[PDB]
Amino acid sequence: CDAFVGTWKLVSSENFDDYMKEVGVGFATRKVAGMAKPNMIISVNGDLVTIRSESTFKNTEISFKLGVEFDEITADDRKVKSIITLDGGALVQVQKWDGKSTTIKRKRDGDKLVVECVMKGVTSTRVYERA
Amino acid sequence: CDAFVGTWKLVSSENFDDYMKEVGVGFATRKVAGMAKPNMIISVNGDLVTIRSESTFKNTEISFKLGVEFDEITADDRKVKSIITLDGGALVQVQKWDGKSTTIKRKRDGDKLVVECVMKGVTSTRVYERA
Ligand SMILES: CCCCC/C=C\C/C=C\CCCCCCCC(=O)O
Ligand SMILES: CCCCC/C=C\C/C=C\CCCCCCCC(=O)O
Repeated sequence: CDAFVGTWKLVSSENFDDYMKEVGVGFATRKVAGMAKPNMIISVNGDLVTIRSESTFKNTEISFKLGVEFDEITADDRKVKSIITLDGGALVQVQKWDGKSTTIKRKRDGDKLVVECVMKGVTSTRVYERA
Repeated sequence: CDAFVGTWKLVSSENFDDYMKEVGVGFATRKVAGMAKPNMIISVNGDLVTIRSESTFKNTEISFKLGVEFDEITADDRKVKSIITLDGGALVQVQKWDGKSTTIKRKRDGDKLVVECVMKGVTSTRVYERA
């Protein structure tokens, strides 16, 4: 888990407006969210992992234990059930709500944190680097 | 093991001339070795790890499997028996020769590869970063 610890700044985004659309995100929300360029701050305190996201759009924060399901209000205000695991060296988050799901894979790849989000066939990719 | 993969350049050295002395390294060898500023290249091919070190002083290379003892000729021409493990998230190498030993711990710490070498109480520290 310590490989993910640090402050990370957005470096690139691809197909994100398409992903948010499949999730159900509204037009005006999709617009300011794409313009954000947020900083992802990941920390660990004992067995508790915290993933914070900061921008002018929104500031969210989840705190969780690996493999323990938790309630989460997403940045676009969906109420979901979330489970995060360590799986092939990546942090894999599955979010479930209203019979649907999406998967948010966070992995290391050289000096980059690579976040890929999938929702029944629509994939977006966001690369972060160390701020 | 993929956290260690890449090219790494020397960034800092501390107490290295003292460590080499306790190991048994000669004067003239100690002098050019301290001036080197080498690049450490770590790669993996299946279950085989390769750690290469390149400089004007010397170019060495070890290839090994985790937890399997192997013969190694060091940069200063000691013939040793070496075992490398993954232990607390660090690559830990123990080198044995002539009833002696030294330990070479390689660990990640933010964006740095931190190599610490110990020989009965004399410790040196070398920090590398991604070239
Ligand atoms: C770090 C938060 C990025 C800003 C998110 C802004 C709006 C998000 C709204 C709906 C989609 C949810 C985001 C899911 C992917 C995590 C963000 C990332 O893949 O990086
Ligand atoms: C990467 C090789 C560095 C150059 C080494 C030059 C001379 C070494 C001679 C005797 C001491 C052996 C080095 C043991 C520590 C590994 C090097 C490092 O801690 O970084």
